[PDB]
Amino acid sequence: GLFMKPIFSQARKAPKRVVLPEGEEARVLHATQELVTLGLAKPILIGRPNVIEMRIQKLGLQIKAGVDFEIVNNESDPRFKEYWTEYFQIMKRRGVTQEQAQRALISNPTVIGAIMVQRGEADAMICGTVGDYHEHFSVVKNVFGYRDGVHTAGAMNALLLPSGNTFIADTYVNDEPDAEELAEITLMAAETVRRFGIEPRVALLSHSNFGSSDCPSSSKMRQALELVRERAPELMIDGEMHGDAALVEAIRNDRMPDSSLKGSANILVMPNMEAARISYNLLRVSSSEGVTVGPVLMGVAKPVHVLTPIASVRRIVNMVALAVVEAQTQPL
Amino acid sequence: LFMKPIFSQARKAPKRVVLPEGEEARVLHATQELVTLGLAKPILIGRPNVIEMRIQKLGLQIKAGVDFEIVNNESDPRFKEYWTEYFQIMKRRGVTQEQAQRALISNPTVIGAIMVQRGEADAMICGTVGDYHEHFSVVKNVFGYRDGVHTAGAMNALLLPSGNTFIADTYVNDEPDAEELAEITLMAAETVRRFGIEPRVALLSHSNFGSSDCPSSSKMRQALELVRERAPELMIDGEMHGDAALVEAIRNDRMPDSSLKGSANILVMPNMEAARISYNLLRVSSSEGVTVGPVLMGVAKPVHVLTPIASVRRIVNMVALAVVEAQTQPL
Amino acid sequence: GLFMKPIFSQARKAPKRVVLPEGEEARVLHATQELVTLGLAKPILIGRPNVIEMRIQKLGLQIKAGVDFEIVNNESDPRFKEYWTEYFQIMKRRGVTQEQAQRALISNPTVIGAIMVQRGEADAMICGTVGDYHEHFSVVKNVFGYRDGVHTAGAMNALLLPSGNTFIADTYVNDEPDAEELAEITLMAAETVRRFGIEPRVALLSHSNFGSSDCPSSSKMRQALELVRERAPELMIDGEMHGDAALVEAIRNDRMPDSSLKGSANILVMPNMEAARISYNLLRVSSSEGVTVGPVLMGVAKPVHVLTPIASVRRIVNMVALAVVEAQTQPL
Amino acid sequence: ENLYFQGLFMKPIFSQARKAPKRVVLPEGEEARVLHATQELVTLGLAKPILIGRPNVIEMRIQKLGLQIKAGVDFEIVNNESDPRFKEYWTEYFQIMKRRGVTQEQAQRALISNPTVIGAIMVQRGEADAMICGTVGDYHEHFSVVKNVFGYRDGVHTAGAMNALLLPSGNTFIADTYVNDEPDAEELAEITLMAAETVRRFGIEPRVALLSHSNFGSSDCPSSSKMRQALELVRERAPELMIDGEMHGDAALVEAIRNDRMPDSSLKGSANILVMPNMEAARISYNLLRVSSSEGVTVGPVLMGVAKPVHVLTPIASVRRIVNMVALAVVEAQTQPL
Amino acid sequence: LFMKPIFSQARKAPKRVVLPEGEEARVLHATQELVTLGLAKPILIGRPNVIEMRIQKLGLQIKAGVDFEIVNNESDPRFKEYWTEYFQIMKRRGVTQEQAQRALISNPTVIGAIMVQRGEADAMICGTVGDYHEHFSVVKNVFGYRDGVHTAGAMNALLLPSGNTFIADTYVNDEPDAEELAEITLMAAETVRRFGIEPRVALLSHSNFGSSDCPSSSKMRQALELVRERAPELMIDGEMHGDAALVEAIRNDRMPDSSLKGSANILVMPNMEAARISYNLLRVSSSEGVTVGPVLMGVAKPVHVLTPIASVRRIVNMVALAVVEAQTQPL
Amino acid sequence: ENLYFQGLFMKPIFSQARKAPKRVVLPEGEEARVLHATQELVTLGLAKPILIGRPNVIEMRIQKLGLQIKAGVDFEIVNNESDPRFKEYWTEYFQIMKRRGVTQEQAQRALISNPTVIGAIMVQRGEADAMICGTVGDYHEHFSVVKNVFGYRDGVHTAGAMNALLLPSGNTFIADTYVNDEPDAEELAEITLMAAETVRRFGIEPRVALLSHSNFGSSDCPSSSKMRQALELVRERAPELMIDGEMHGDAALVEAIRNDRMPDSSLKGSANILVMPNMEAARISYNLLRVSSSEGVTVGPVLMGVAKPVHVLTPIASVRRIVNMVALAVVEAQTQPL
Repeated sequence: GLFMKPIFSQARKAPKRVVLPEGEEARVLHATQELVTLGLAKPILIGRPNVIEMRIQKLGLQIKAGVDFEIVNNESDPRFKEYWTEYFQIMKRRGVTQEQAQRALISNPTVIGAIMVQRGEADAMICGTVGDYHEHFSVVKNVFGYRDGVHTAGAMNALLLPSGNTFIADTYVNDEPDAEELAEITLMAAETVRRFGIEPRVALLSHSNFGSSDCPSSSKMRQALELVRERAPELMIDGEMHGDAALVEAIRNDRMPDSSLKGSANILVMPNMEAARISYNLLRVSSSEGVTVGPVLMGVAKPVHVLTPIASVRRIVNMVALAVVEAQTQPL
Repeated sequence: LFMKPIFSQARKAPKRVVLPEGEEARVLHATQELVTLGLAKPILIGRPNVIEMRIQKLGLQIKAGVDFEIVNNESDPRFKEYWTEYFQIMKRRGVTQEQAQRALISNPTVIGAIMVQRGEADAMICGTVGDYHEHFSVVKNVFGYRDGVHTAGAMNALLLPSGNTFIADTYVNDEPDAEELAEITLMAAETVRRFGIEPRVALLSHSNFGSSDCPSSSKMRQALELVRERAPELMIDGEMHGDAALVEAIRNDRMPDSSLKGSANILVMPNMEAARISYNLLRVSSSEGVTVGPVLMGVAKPVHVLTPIASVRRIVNMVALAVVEAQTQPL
Repeated sequence: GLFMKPIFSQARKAPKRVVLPEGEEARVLHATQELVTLGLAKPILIGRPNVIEMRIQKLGLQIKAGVDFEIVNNESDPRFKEYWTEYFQIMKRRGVTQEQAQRALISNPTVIGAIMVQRGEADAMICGTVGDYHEHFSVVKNVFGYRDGVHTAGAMNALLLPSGNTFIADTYVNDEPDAEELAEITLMAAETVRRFGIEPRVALLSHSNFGSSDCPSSSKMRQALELVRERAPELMIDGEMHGDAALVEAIRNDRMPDSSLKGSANILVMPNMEAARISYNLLRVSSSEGVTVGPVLMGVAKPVHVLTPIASVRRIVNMVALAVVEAQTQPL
Repeated sequence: ENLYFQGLFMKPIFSQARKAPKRVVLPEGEEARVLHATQELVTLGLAKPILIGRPNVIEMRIQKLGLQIKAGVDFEIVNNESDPRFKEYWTEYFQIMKRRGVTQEQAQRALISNPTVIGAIMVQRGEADAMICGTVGDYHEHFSVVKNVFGYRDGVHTAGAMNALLLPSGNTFIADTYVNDEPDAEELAEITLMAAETVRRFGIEPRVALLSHSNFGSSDCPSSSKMRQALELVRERAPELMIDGEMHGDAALVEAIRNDRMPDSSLKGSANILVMPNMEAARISYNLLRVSSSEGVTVGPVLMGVAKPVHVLTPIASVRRIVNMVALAVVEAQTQPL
Repeated sequence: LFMKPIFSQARKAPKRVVLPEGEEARVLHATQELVTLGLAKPILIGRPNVIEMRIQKLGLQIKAGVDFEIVNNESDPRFKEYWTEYFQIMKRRGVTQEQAQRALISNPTVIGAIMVQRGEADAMICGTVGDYHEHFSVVKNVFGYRDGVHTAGAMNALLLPSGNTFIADTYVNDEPDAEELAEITLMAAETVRRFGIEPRVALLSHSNFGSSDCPSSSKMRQALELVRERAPELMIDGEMHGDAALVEAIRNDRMPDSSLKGSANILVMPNMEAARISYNLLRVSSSEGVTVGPVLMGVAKPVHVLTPIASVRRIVNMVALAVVEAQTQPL
Repeated sequence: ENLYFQGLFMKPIFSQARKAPKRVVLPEGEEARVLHATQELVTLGLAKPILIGRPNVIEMRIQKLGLQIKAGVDFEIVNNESDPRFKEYWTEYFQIMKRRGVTQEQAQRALISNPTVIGAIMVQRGEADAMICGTVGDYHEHFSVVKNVFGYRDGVHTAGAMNALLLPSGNTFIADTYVNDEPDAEELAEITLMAAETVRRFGIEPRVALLSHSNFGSSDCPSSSKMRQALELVRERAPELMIDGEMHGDAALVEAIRNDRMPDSSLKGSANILVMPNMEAARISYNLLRVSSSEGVTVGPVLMGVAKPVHVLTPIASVRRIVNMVALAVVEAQTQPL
């Protein structure tokens, strides 16, 4: 994960305030300790100070409130009225009553952190250590919106594979994206990887090997590729192709000797989420050797990432680090 | 090697297997290895001169009419009996008498399927050249489905860190319905029993135990229900993440009392796209050699369609399976 | 050379009362004179007696309202209440108010005729010398309904091609019938020709020659065949095939040597009404020799036929004759 | 003029091919019917024929039929199982079809077992001027090779087939009978203009009718509307062209019938181009009309909208047609394709 | 009453109004009131025999030829020009010369519409007999939509406790799309301006400001975006419950910033079912009474289609309304 | 009579409740309207209330409202933030929802953070007899939990909500108003039966009318047939029930209007049950009638089909409605759920 090394360095240059809504989690508190020691961020945890301070003394951590990290009590906070008032303003015509907004800013810590970032009291947020992705992504898309020039959002997960470090298409946001949606995700994935210091080498995957099937999926991947070629004529990309051809140049030269994709692709764009998560899932527990980033959320208008319940202390740290560099420039 | 049981069972009662790509370097290399180990009595299709010429250039010992039989796709007296039968089958399916005559000359798979169907051959291994669907169409049209089975499915094996693993459907159905997934699961489960392995099925989806209400997840859950009634004894559970299927520790944190115990060795997927991309990426990233694949299930005669990038070992293994399949009953 | 000869003969032996809703039409008055002269039917015209008796003079005809043909005055009749009350009893829950039913039985002669036939004050009806086919058909379907065992209606037209007398269905009712509707039409058409004393030899037509295409139009014909063979294993039928394969034995014998169909098919069943009408219209004015019958309505539970506005004086006489025989026997 | 009379419209076509014969490939060069046509083609001096097939099987059949055409003297034979330009051919076919589900291995086989691909590649390379194929097989087997290898003409995004009949009212053309199962409003409008300009070249005035069971708006079916839309698009791009619809077949062919329903119809006399809603109505109508008309046919199926002069025919196509469609294809190599 | 400024403007310039149903009793009472109050110059249609025969039995004082004209549907010297213009309009819409000829004898609404198109009349009031859509078909076909509009809509009035309330669309479109609703809304607002009332619109749904995601509540939200874009001056809000539309305090608790002030007077409905059922149940329940409805909007001539149960008062009120449309422009 | 009178049909419900008071869970225990309602319930001896919320906040309000009810004495408070049954509660919820996208982690959050789940589990376990909820938020927010935990009654595969208006015609009920958006023929049939059984329990003769914008066939929507197909199912399933349709609202409520259209309808006098084709037409009709009538509501929304005595209310519910709906829910527990 050498690509995380430059991010740790950039984050320490200008540490940013990062909200962590699940502040009573053992994995989150450990990461808060590491982030303070590394000096990459100024952590803001959300929860009951009774449960936070106690579990800190059960795990033996030096971090203390008011000094190393800020605590926001979801059950009591002078900023409550200013928060539910802003959430209502944003969701009043989206099914949220003043009462529904109030309950949210008390028992939904993801909404509290999102509103903090939206107000400007926080510069970034890392959530999803507990729950389901859409429980948290719904809130982030609703409060922050998309960034100028994008009408879709996607998630990218990375795996260290024998062939190299590989990234996978929307693994958690869109179930069956359309050609235009896939095109935007492809550009956002490529832009994200260039920002990690790596050259983007993109493969659009299918069971169709360069036109061998006419199913709507293979057909949508082919449409996606031209849209990408029109908008990014200098980006290394080719498809649609088999997985094996994306990773092994040899297998690809026998099928498309003059494929503009050189070497072994580092970015793999999938046609549907079922193919992406199952591949990502099966690869991680079998063919991978130490993930670094993921799930990387691209296209939201604020620096934010939703994670998964199995997210390790190293991932939370790495994703916070990434989100700080995100807050220094422009959201991914 | 889980193949040994297969090779040994083959060796005891070897059966006639048609290899329609008789002129292929790989098929000749395989024919010699099959005859040395006494696994199958091979029949190759192609030009006898071209086969005998290439047997020489490759330094091979097998000789025709002695170790193997050749069927000249251009010159054979049975030509009239073959196109006549393929026409009887395909006359209402857009195949004319004239098209049926071209078919039994320039399509080795049709020749090879009509052979198996007439009992002049017991099994067939094809696909080392061309598109999977090109060959499968012939196979399905000529042989039809087994009794009680209304769908076909392909299954590929892998040696992953979690042990042997099978993925379906990988080549026949793009978006199989619940009944099709229920039929593929039962077929796959019994196929794995014949290899001498306890079948441990996991139906997969991005959805983890009711987490998503997309049509794919429902499809898998309706599929689980149909498989429960039909096989109360089969170890199966879902719909779940791939990670929970292979790693018990992860599954126990989500669903402690899942009827799936240990690691799942059969992974039934929602769509071909998921099945192949998963397989393709795991095959090159978890290199541990090759065994079986793509194993065809639910066809009335012993037959398997393969890939152009198939190796000599795979052809030898799949022929060996096809022989055991010719004995006993089709998978 | 008249296949109508057997039909007329049987009509003349026991004439039946036939309603002609377009009683004021020139062609219908001519047809009544001819029908009375040939003693085939006891006619019942509908319209203003003032206007019927006037143009019977102007056309120098020798028929009278006393005995020759009974007249039903639509603007005045002592059976008015009983009619609209019956028409309302049928259509009360089908969108027709009492007021709408009272107008129908004054200024819709096809509805008057339909109710008359339903009440048994007439045995058969011929209509559609004016207006659109469905205006008249929907009235006939509503009041009469389908025959027992039948769940659809169909029109059949006749041509003299070189191959012989040749019938086409469905030409006017179902615009795109399903496999089940085609199956019933085929069986109705076979018995209609069998009743004309002709061997029914059926071809289901398509642009697909025995499976050359897998369009949902040709599949429909393939399924219609199965359904027909189960229900009438004696009937001579085959399909789906080209029109040239249906009519020329050599073209078919070369493609399908064991075809159950022999010589020329004399019933051409069509996948859609577009194919049906365009074929007939083009054939009727190109293979123009002469025809006596059509459009022959089938599946309606009373002896009724809807004609076109271009129907000749003989066509009306012919169809009236045919209608008399179903009345004597059972409806087509 | 010559629209009422039999095959007169094809005298200029023979006159123009005789003046400058072009090279025409006949992929099914081992078919008895094709061999007879080559002879008459050589005899009438209409085209320099190029057959694809096994040289032995062709000659054996030339002597068996009693033909005096001689290999290397009257025509050229391209051996499908042997040719020194075999590598150059599969190389160009692969470059066309690499992204369309054809491997390098599959490309090689096609240029040895598919004579229509061999022939298409010949014409695309300029080693032949035209091709006449599909005397054996299915129209779409051949057409999809034609389309893939050649593409459409400029300003055209759909191809169409047109078949001629000699009905009592005169020479009449029907489209689309073989390429599009259900064409959309745009596709129909393109086919119409192609059919119109094809009939112009035959030295006949195009009189188009859009056919339907809907007589000028008597049904609001999806097909009826498509035709009304097609009519507007045609009147936009070709306001000089005589066309009306949508109408019954009888009204299109018989002026008297039409005048009763639409006196002011901009269609005058009898229509000679019948454009239909779907391939089902198109082929059932032609098929029945061809066997029920007593007069014979000359051209069909005329492929329109492809960037090289090519026609795919039917297995029941007579020896005379093969000659008349080659003659047409030669005039098409000179001049422009359609 | 808001009919007084209308009744007044009618007396200024009484115009020619075709009442197709001249043989009906309710239309005959109404035409007497029209000449007495001097609102329109009636042109009734039907058999002059049964008109005078019924004028007497009803006991009326209207002199045929002096007070009102009779156009005999059976015998008229303009017949040939009438079916020709109708044929010129419906020639390509499946109407033959024979059907046109029968239409201009047997369909009074077609006679009426052609008179208005010809200029020989100024407005028409019909629908006192038969289905709404029978008459609308004719009216839509002959006249078409007015400039800038591709949608027609009917609008009924109530007197609820909040005041004069209008509901659309109740008689023309079963399922209007977002753009159709957007157009109906702007027509309904202008019509209500012409009555002298300020348009205060609510787009109704079982969804309250985003609480549901069904395609019909999404349609209403999309319809609002369209009206706000095109007509920023119009007081509108939605989608909301009917109670939120008519009770300031219920709306203020859910949407305090709402651009809608007081109780809405225009209730725009997602479909004809929700509209008619609401109107039907409120009419019988709210009681009181109204002088207008159904008001047709979007058509290129002064025309209005009524219902068979329309009172003698309505025909006079709608005729007067039509006379004002005859001056000025069509609603 | 129970019909045509204000709140008279309710007297037996209070009468019956007083005899055997049951324990009813009020998940919104911190709401003033629920605290007022709790006082009235204790004073009139209708039920043993169990509130849910922060025992601290609740106690401040019982005072800031100057009420006499006391915790542990006149009513019981279940602390959402801390309970000695929390383990078996999240466990029993997990068992129900483990294959419906709920992790053990997600369950634990919910039995602390969602009062309606705590309430649902209490009633299910048998620690409570009934539940009245939905005084805050969206209807479906509460119904989805109620459906998940309790499921349907035997021989019922659909839930339905019914509101009541005193219209000039008399007490009139409308369904479905809050559960199904586009219910099918089968669902409308089960809703009609449940609506009738509920109206009978109130001691009123059920007179049903299936409503449409079609008057007996005037229109062939999918909606019109839906109502016509629902009529067939109901007539077979319950010949005793007075019903007819599809018809306009006016015809439903006013005999003279119905007699003119359909002289011999099965429906006599005035309909008291109006069954609606879609939730859109149902809620809009009710909402506009509730505000335009001068007569107050007594019951609504009455949930039907659930296997436990439960009712989801609106946030605009008055203290009296809650008190009424709790009494109805007590009598359901003493008997069989609706």
